[PDB]
Amino acid sequence: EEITKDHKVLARQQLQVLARYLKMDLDNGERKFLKEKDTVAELQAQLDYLNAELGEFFVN
Amino acid sequence: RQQLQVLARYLKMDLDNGERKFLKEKDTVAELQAQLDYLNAELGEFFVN
Amino acid sequence: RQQLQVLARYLKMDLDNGERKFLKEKDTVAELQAQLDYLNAELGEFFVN
Repeated sequence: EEITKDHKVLARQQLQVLARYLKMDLDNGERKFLKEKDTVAELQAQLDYLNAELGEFFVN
Repeated sequence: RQQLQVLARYLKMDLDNGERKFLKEKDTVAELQAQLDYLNAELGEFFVN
Repeated sequence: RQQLQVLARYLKMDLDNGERKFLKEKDTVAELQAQLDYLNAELGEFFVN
């Protein structure tokens, strides 16, 4: 199992070198996703406050 | 780029997973924003604030 | 160069071992030369030869 680990580490480092040469950020998508998930929780919190204030019967 | 694609395929790593999740999250945001916008058009800003 | 560095790291090969040893040897040379120079300044060239 260690041989596979060594080869995977080498391949990952080669891919990292290639990405650095290509000037491509591999974590841009995850960064944006995490920002969007935070915006969702903010909006959900606003909606939850309005439903706790007005009630479900009124809001629906 | 093709060499990097080959390496990613060998490593079983999806390079577009983050963008896929980001686009799903952006759609959820617009849904929630639309609900909030309807409630503000119904109650008005003075009441909601 | 970065690809070659990655390959060397995978092969567990030190690329600067030779230069390290060379620099140690050059220092040993200067120590021995200094001893010889002191003995020649003490005895003189006519006696030493």
